[PDB]
Amino acid sequence: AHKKGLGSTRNGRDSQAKRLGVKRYEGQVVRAGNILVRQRGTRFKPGKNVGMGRDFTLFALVDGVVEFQDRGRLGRYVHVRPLA
RNA sequence: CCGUGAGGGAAAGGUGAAAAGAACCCCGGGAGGGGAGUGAAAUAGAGCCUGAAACCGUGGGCUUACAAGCAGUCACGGCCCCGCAAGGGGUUGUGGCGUGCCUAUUGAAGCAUGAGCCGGCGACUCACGGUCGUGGGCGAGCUUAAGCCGUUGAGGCGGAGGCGUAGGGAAACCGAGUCCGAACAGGGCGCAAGCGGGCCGCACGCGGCCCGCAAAGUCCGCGGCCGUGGACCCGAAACCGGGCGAGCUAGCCCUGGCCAGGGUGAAGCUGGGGUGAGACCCAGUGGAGGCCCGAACCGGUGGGGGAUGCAAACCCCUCGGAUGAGCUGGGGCUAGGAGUGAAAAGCUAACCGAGCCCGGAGAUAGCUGGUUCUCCCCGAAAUGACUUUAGGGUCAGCCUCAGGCGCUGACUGGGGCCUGUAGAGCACUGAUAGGGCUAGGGGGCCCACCAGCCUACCAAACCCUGUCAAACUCCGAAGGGUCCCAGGUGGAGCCUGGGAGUGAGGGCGCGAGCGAUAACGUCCGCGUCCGAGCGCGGGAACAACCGAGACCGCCAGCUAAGGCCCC
RNA sequence: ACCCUCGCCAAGGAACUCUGCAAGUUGGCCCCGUAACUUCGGGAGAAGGGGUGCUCCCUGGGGUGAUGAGCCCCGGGGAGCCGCAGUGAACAGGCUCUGGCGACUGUUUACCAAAAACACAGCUCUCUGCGAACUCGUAAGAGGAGGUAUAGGGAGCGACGCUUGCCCGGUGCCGGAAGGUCAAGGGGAGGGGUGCAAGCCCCGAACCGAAGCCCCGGUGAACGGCGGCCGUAACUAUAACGGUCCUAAGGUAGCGAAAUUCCUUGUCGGGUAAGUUCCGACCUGCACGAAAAGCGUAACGACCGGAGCGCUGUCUCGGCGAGGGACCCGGUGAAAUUGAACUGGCCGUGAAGAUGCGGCCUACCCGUGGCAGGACGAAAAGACCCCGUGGAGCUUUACUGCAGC
RNA sequence: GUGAAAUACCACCCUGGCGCGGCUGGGGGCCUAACCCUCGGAUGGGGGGACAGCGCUUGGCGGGCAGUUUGACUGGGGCGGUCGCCUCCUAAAAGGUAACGGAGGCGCCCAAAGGUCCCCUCAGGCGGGACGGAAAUCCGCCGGAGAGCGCAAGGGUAGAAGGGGGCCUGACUGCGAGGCCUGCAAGCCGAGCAGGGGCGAAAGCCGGGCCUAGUGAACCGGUGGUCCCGUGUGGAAGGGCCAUCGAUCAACGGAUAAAAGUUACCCCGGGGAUAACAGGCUGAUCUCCCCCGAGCGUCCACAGCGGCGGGGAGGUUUGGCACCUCGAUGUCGGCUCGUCGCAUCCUGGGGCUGAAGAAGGUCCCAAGGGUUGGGCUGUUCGCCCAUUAAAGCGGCACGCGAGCUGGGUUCAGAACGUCGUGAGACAGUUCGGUCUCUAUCCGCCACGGGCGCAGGAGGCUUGAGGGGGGCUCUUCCUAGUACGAGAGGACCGGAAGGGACGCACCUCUGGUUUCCCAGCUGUCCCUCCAGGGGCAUAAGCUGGGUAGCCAUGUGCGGAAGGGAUAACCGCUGAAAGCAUCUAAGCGGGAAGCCCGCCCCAAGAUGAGGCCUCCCACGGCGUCAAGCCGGUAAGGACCCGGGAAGACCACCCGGUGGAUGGGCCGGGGGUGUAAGCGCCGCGAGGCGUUGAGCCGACCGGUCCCAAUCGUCCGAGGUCU
RNA sequence: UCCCCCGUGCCCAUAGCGGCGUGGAACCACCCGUUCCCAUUCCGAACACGGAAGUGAAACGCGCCAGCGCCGAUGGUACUGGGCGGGCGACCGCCUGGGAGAGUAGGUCGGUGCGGGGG
Ligand SMILES: [Mg+2]
Ligand SMILES: [Mg+2]
Ligand SMILES: [Mg+2]
Ligand SMILES: [Mg+2]
Ligand SMILES: [Mg+2]
Ligand SMILES: [Mg+2]
Ligand SMILES: [Mg+2]
Ligand SMILES: [Mg+2]
Ligand SMILES: [Mg+2]
Ligand SMILES: [Mg+2]
Ligand SMILES: [Mg+2]
Ligand SMILES: [Mg+2]
Ligand SMILES: [Mg+2]
Ligand SMILES: [Mg+2]
Ligand SMILES: [Mg+2]
Ligand SMILES: [Mg+2]
Ligand SMILES: [Mg+2]
Ligand SMILES: [Mg+2]
Ligand SMILES: [Mg+2]
Ligand SMILES: [Mg+2]
Ligand SMILES: [Mg+2]
Ligand SMILES: [Mg+2]
Ligand SMILES: [Mg+2]
Ligand SMILES: [Mg+2]
Ligand SMILES: [Mg+2]
Ligand SMILES: [Mg+2]
Ligand SMILES: [Mg+2]
Ligand SMILES: [Mg+2]
Ligand SMILES: [Mg+2]
Ligand SMILES: [Mg+2]
Ligand SMILES: [Mg+2]
Ligand SMILES: [Mg+2]
Ligand SMILES: [Mg+2]
Ligand SMILES: [Mg+2]
Ligand SMILES: [Mg+2]
Ligand SMILES: [Mg+2]
Ligand SMILES: [Mg+2]
Ligand SMILES: [Mg+2]
Ligand SMILES: [Mg+2]
Ligand SMILES: [Mg+2]
Ligand SMILES: [Mg+2]
Ligand SMILES: [Mg+2]
Ligand SMILES: [Mg+2]
Ligand SMILES: [Mg+2]
Ligand SMILES: [Mg+2]
Ligand SMILES: [Mg+2]
Ligand SMILES: [Mg+2]
Ligand SMILES: [Mg+2]
Ligand SMILES: [Mg+2]
Ligand SMILES: [Mg+2]
Ligand SMILES: [Mg+2]
Ligand SMILES: [Mg+2]
Ligand SMILES: [Mg+2]
Ligand SMILES: [Mg+2]
Ligand SMILES: [Mg+2]
Ligand SMILES: [Mg+2]
Ligand SMILES: [Mg+2]
Ligand SMILES: [Mg+2]
Ligand SMILES: [Mg+2]
Ligand SMILES: [Mg+2]
Ligand SMILES: [Mg+2]
Ligand SMILES: [Mg+2]
Ligand SMILES: [Mg+2]
Ligand SMILES: [Mg+2]
Ligand SMILES: [Mg+2]
Ligand SMILES: [Mg+2]
Ligand SMILES: [Mg+2]
Ligand SMILES: [Mg+2]
Ligand SMILES: [Mg+2]
Ligand SMILES: [Mg+2]
Ligand SMILES: [Mg+2]
Ligand SMILES: [Mg+2]
Ligand SMILES: [Mg+2]
Ligand SMILES: [Mg+2]
Ligand SMILES: [Mg+2]
Ligand SMILES: [Mg+2]
Ligand SMILES: [Mg+2]
Ligand SMILES: [Mg+2]
Ligand SMILES: [Mg+2]
Ligand SMILES: [Mg+2]
Ligand SMILES: [Mg+2]
Ligand SMILES: [Mg+2]
Ligand SMILES: [Mg+2]
Ligand SMILES: [Mg+2]
Ligand SMILES: [Mg+2]
Ligand SMILES: [Mg+2]
Ligand SMILES: [Mg+2]
Ligand SMILES: [Mg+2]
Ligand SMILES: [Mg+2]
Ligand SMILES: [Mg+2]
Ligand SMILES: [Mg+2]
Ligand SMILES: [Mg+2]
Ligand SMILES: [Mg+2]
Ligand SMILES: [Mg+2]
Ligand SMILES: [Mg+2]
Ligand SMILES: [Mg+2]
Ligand SMILES: [Mg+2]
Ligand SMILES: [Mg+2]
Ligand SMILES: [Mg+2]
Ligand SMILES: [Mg+2]
Ligand SMILES: [Mg+2]
Ligand SMILES: [Mg+2]
Ligand SMILES: [Mg+2]
Ligand SMILES: [Mg+2]
Ligand SMILES: [Mg+2]
Ligand SMILES: [Mg+2]
Ligand SMILES: [Mg+2]
Ligand SMILES: [Mg+2]
Ligand SMILES: [Mg+2]
Ligand SMILES: [Mg+2]
Ligand SMILES: [Mg+2]
Ligand SMILES: [Mg+2]
Ligand SMILES: [Mg+2]
Repeated sequence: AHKKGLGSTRNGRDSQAKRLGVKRYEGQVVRAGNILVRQRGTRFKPGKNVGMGRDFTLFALVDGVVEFQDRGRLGRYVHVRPLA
């Protein structure tokens, strides 16, 4: 029988997964309120017809379609062009 | 029958209508038989109706001493037996193929569990509630309970009462509304039920009778599941109550008995010495003692033997005590958290860390085991979250059934983005070898403070050449995710409800961790098989490797993997 | 064959083995003669020897008679005889030296432990003033005890000898009229509910209210604690000597690799040809120590160790003999176990150890006496281990109660 | 003047103390009459005495007792660690994703670090700069973000979320379309409407904070409001609703308001879901060999060695894993009995040597056979003693407990040290402690029975194929010679002895010999003396002792010899005009291999061979047995026996006979019988006398017994 | 329509940085002042106001260059959906789709709408 004293650790704790990311991709029809993106920082700037919540939480406020737009060094966006 | 006792507690029924129960003869000591006789029957002949199976025999048919096996099965052949025949029955000589049943498991022929064999007993029920479903009755309603009257396998009556017809509010309360609110803002519960439709009074009107069974419910029957009950059956170690036990053992009380023979020779006495008397020294006597040796007796030291024993503690040899804290008969007392204990938790009626019996009692058992007829359709799980949870559970995932919805499913084509792995690359964060240049610092020529000069040492920052990274990224695929439009009629999908089981997984491939890039290792990810395909072919044999999804039959055909010299 | 119980054995003589386990040796009686040590009783059966039959002769005591003979009972001296052998058979200690542990005789785990365990005389502490304390019991009552401090109860140690240090901080026990806190109850400033009111109901601050704990002193043959760390003497080492502290204080004597020593077969010495044991020492005591006593001690022990002598079948190393079985016949006639069996070897393979798969090898059918490697042989639903929100016994400054005070 | 502060006088009061008095409490003392105890029985006398006892109630102490609690995870369990939340990675470019994987944080804080309006832009690099480090604050360029943002990390960010200033409190109330996330309930984003506000000219923005941790369901209660309910009525008490409070319920989905240990005195239910043994897988560790050649070896890498490092094999170590076995796979050491491997301790062959010889070293070939006795410890192992040719290393469930032992270890007792308050405990010690007559199958050793072997018999045989056995030392002669300065000291060949072992044997030596002989004791008996018998073991004791069986005793054995080979050494010889053992062909060469030697053996169904015997159909089916009863050669049965033997078998006899028993002779053992005579008082001693008795052995002799008989068994299938 | 300038957006480096031109007629800026609205942590620097002598110096606008920055092929690899194989293993190969990053050739000192003033 050999079980010499067994060492120990500690750094064995992690955090809960937050399921962040883009929740609605361009072309998708969305009602007002539908929280499109749900990032942490400003990865995606609020576009026309879009609203930013406490946590930069992007959400549409107009019943229409979705669509992004890369402005280069101006940061990406995500406006919901109205179903006109 | 068992136990001292409380108490436990069996087994065992059948001649025949009628004893008519077998006179008598024969073998025999008898038993038992053979005749005779009774009877419808005696293989109804006496523990006798019927009398199965295991088991034991006698006779016959086939067949066996060079073969080897989960005992069979498929194929021919021989012998025997039926029938006219075709055909069939029994046996088994060769050949081919073949890893018991149950259980439990990731996995069993398994050298894991259970079973000697046969027969008989042996486990998912019942009551009342609940929830679905279903066969009926009546339905803006339905229905009685106790009890009464009747029957004597006759039903009636009985509206107390219960559900249902209004939802809301914590409530007062209001009401198709209501609750929060100041609010005709909002919002949470709520409601908004006709008719597929024959007929027909026979208004150019459908009334409304009718209808499914609803608006819509109830009642009764049946079935599934749930709750409370022992709630599928068997099983604890234990807990508690009332009793029975000291004829075993422990301790004390009373009253009686037993201890061959020897050995040793305490104190005392007496005598002789002794001295001034004494002490004291000698003998002698004496007969003390948890004294000695050793039978009885009481012990149980070592060894052997015994080990389904002579024996549930024995036998043999050898040992301890043996006038003592000794041994022993009879009569008595103390007992279950109690007694007793020269103290081992010993002993308390052959298992005492808490006696035995009966009772609570069918204790509880998230554990183990077992769970009995046939066929047909579908068919899992071994994951996640939480759990005094981790071999148990609740919800979800996956299975199934009923009803509803009807192209929405998996998969695929075309669009649009979402992303930072592979790879690569240093621009960031760090790591990097050498070289250049160059703050310093050893230190060096030193004209000595004013700098200075040199240095195959140390050495920043910075540039050049070479690289490194899961927690680096200037960059970045393949793919993957999702939405839209299209294909796609599948034991596809979606919605509502009834029944689950599963929450130990395993091997292989690939992508990571751990490990020591060891493990038939371990932990996740996708996939796939096994599981449940220990069904079939290949791989010598072999759950998961290659082939391939077994409804049944065929003395037909083409193939798969793998093969094509013989086996 | 083998097993039991018994007999003998050449040469050796413990080389056997955990161990002289077993067996043998020795064994009665008489006479010589016996060591250390000692509590002067012992150790004494210490050891170590010698004698032991029978015949004849002589002779002394006693008991009974009678003082005599007989008959009994103890002796003393002489000669001689025969065996391998004279307690001629049976009953019948092997001895010694040295340690440990208990004093001694004794008691105990009925059925694996007889002991260094219990007990024990003796020592100390403590309670009890007698309706004693304590024990049983609800109570009455009873034991204590028809006892009374030279008694009882409880506790530890355990003859005897020399002794039994240091620390009272904490726990316990004894004593304690300062103080802290604390129950019922008392007391009621003040406040409340209702009544038209008198009222009737309540709440409630000061303050007064027991043991208890805290506190203060004592107490060790009360529970207990006695670790360390620095400095220091004519090499070196050591430290009589000083200092230090979270605690209260830091091991006095005596013992010591011990029933205690991890390192360890410590290191010296002894005994042996050779010694992890043993004996005597040293002291680095992992982790002795004074009454859960320290250190000794004659005597005692079916206790445990180590050595010698003796003698052996223990062994080298077996042999033969005997009897009771085993074997065969007649009689009688069990058992655990058992899925069924038509039950072989090797390499493999397989849930990792197959008579049963594969390939090969071997192999006529059926018994009888033997052996014990396999049938993961039998027996017992592993006593170890883990699991179960299983169970019991026991402990305490775990919780919560209760008796008792 | 001193002091912090001033004193004559005047007061209001405070501190503490003493008196006399109300309020409330304590503790004594005396009394007797309740209660208690006592006196030769007492309506009474003593003693205690309102205490004690006893009732109700307060608080206390309280393992003496009772009921219980003492978590989970976990590469077994325990010990250690951990348990909720946040960041990054692992995570395989959506989301999610595990491990006792890798690395860090949280259990707060801010009234300004909040709302809004208006301004401002950093860090560093290089210059130049009073104290000024290498960053204080300045000035000038250059600098898109590397600074800053309360704290971890990440994301984000100057077109501000950063830095400053002004008013402010939206860190609102009533709501809340629509979503993210999700088992449950929780978490999260939030436009928009209403009420009443803040800042801005206005557009507008404000329902805390750049963002992601800073947290806790329910239950039970507290405090404000509510006016909702309030037990006949009214009011109250008490609830409800709204708001808010008390959680290291941190084991962080939270069992009770309330909880630790121990068991070797232990018990049940389960598990090979899970540890200890053995096996299995693996091979880090272990053992072994190989590659490289620093560098040692006077010189020289490789005689012998081998730095740093590298590649392997084995599966005997210590482990890892947790795969069969927990309705049981007995565990260390010894004994017994073997058997295998070779990585060889000895012995046999051989290469190189830093090999003169002798003795070594090293490597290659080679297990055929060997591989000692003791002291110590339970030991394995080791250390010693004395030897040896050597005192090999491993495997077989660390071989072997239905084979033995039980000394070590693991049950109950007891003690030491030590840990614990304790009960108890300790890979610490110490003494003690029940290891189960029966073998069914396989396997193994032996012995039979049946049938077969294609006529039946009685003999003798061949040997396919098995088994046994294989050892080694010393001395002498070659020759004190080759070799060697010397000391020492061989090969090859040839002898004689040993040791262990094996088979057989009993002449000898030495055992045993259970009644062969003698001697002896006690007792009972026959028959009194004498002479005898039983018993004192299953021999009473003692001394002897044939046959048989035996070792300590005796004789033999290992071979010799032939053949093929290992390493190794060559001949001839190309490819490659040389060289080369190789490619073709040929040799030499081991205790090893084959055969030789001893033993078994034709169930060698492949059933063999040789010699000799007896042979016929006689009655009867499918006409050579497919058939019956006598037969034949022969064979059993039965009997007498046996150095044969458990039984069976095998061998020898059976009256034509020496088989056993007896009798006779001889061996052989006892060691002078009885009786009688002589001497002695007697025990005894002479003599007759090597007498008597007398198993098995070597033989004679029909005296007794193997009387007499019976039953099987050919008639022999095919070209 | 066409050049120049002034405001504004889009594209977000081939849209810039840095050198070298040049421009003021107009617009713009610098300036002249700062009594007044308004100001600075202190400065009219910056905001702000009233102006108009001088100027293009600054700043800005518009050209020029490739050196830094940036952009960046084509080929060929890497890697990889899917399919099929090899090695004891560490790993690796063929088929079929997709297909980088670096590197090289080379590209660039912008393009462009709406409204104003002016030739
Ligand atoms: Mg917001
Ligand atoms: Mg009885
Ligand atoms: Mg008749
Ligand atoms: Mg009948
Ligand atoms: Mg009848
Ligand atoms: Mg019958
Ligand atoms: Mg054959
Ligand atoms: Mg045959
Ligand atoms: Mg099972
Ligand atoms: Mg399963
Ligand atoms: Mg089996
Ligand atoms: Mg089985
Ligand atoms: Mg089981
Ligand atoms: Mg079963
Ligand atoms: Mg049955
Ligand atoms: Mg049955
Ligand atoms: Mg019902
Ligand atoms: Mg039951
Ligand atoms: Mg009772
Ligand atoms: Mg009694
Ligand atoms: Mg005595
Ligand atoms: Mg008597
Ligand atoms: Mg005995
Ligand atoms: Mg015995
Ligand atoms: Mg015995
Ligand atoms: Mg036995
Ligand atoms: Mg005695
Ligand atoms: Mg009891
Ligand atoms: Mg009872
Ligand atoms: Mg008692
Ligand atoms: Mg006793
Ligand atoms: Mg007791
Ligand atoms: Mg008993
Ligand atoms: Mg109990
Ligand atoms: Mg009950
Ligand atoms: Mg039960
Ligand atoms: Mg049950
Ligand atoms: Mg359950
Ligand atoms: Mg199906
Ligand atoms: Mg359907
Ligand atoms: Mg479609
Ligand atoms: Mg698509
Ligand atoms: Mg990479
Ligand atoms: Mg389906
Ligand atoms: Mg699981
Ligand atoms: Mg698992
Ligand atoms: Mg699991
Ligand atoms: Mg696995
Ligand atoms: Mg693996
Ligand atoms: Mg499947
Ligand atoms: Mg399969
Ligand atoms: Mg199978
Ligand atoms: Mg196959
Ligand atoms: Mg099918
Ligand atoms: Mg074909
Ligand atoms: Mg002898
Ligand atoms: Mg002798
Ligand atoms: Mg010895
Ligand atoms: Mg020995
Ligand atoms: Mg003895
Ligand atoms: Mg005599
Ligand atoms: Mg007399
Ligand atoms: Mg005697
Ligand atoms: Mg004696
Ligand atoms: Mg004796
Ligand atoms: Mg004693
Ligand atoms: Mg004694
Ligand atoms: Mg006993
Ligand atoms: Mg004793
Ligand atoms: Mg005993
Ligand atoms: Mg009382
Ligand atoms: Mg009395
Ligand atoms: Mg004591
Ligand atoms: Mg003793
Ligand atoms: Mg095998
Ligand atoms: Mg088979
Ligand atoms: Mg047999
Ligand atoms: Mg046996
Ligand atoms: Mg066995
Ligand atoms: Mg009186
Ligand atoms: Mg009185
Ligand atoms: Mg009185
Ligand atoms: Mg009183
Ligand atoms: Mg208790
Ligand atoms: Mg992801
Ligand atoms: Mg992915
Ligand atoms: Mg939700
Ligand atoms: Mg009221
Ligand atoms: Mg192994
Ligand atoms: Mg079993
Ligand atoms: Mg070799
Ligand atoms: Mg030589
Ligand atoms: Mg065995
Ligand atoms: Mg033992
Ligand atoms: Mg023993
Ligand atoms: Mg003993
Ligand atoms: Mg042969
Ligand atoms: Mg053969
Ligand atoms: Mg002889
Ligand atoms: Mg002899
Ligand atoms: Mg002799
Ligand atoms: Mg007699
Ligand atoms: Mg003889
Ligand atoms: Mg040549
Ligand atoms: Mg040759
Ligand atoms: Mg030759
Ligand atoms: Mg044969
Ligand atoms: Mg033959
Ligand atoms: Mg023949
Ligand atoms: Mg004869
Ligand atoms: Mg004769
Ligand atoms: Mg003679
Ligand atoms: Mg003779």
